[PDB]
Amino acid sequence: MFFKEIHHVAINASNYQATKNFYVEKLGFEVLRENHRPEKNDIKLDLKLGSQELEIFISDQFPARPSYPEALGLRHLAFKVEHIEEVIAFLNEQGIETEPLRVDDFTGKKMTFFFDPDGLPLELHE
Amino acid sequence: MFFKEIHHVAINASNYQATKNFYVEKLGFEVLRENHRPEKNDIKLDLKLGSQELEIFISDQFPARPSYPEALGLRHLAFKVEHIEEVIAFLNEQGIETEPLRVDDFTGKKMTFFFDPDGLPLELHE
Repeated sequence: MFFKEIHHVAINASNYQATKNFYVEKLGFEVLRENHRPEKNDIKLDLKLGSQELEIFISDQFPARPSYPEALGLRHLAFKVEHIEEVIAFLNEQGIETEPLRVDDFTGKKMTFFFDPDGLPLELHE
Repeated sequence: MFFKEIHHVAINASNYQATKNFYVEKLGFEVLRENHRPEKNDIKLDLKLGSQELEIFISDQFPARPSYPEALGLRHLAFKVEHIEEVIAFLNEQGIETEPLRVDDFTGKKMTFFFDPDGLPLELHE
């Protein structure tokens, strides 16, 4: 059982104000810590919602997330929701677009995607 | 509280046997589902450990994970451990190399990284 528990997921983002507007203001993560790493040269923003932790490294040095084809490594992060329509409505009201609703090919449960300011796919799944 | 709970994290991997050897056999994830998507053309492997779910898309179409610099998007996945030395020993015994142990710059807790077969950074953090 060494690998049963996630400490955090880390994300690379391009712009500080975009990151606060999206993750903190809209998604409702709270700031745990914020520190500027002069050497690196970035901002490290740790965010908490519930027992979940999200670590965001912010820098204009990162090129675009590969697509068509996507690259090896982490692809997307999915959130479990109780009733997907209300979450979609909430996001749309905040100016966050969502893909049309569909069902999972192998499970039959509702799902869709929205995207962070740098185009990171974020899934909603019932 | 819409975004408080992770349904899963998705990973792109290059090789099927490498993926089973690493995630299932060594890390101890169990197979939840496995399906071949002819259209796509990949294998979708869903894995479960505890309440955690990991979705792995396996295909030789994905190019290398960007580094130097890393790209925008998901960067790494971190596991919470109780006593890091034993987890490191376990990994090393399974032929999985770990970076030298250090402490987190802002928290003082022990951490290190190991890497999946395609070079995805995976963190251990106390």
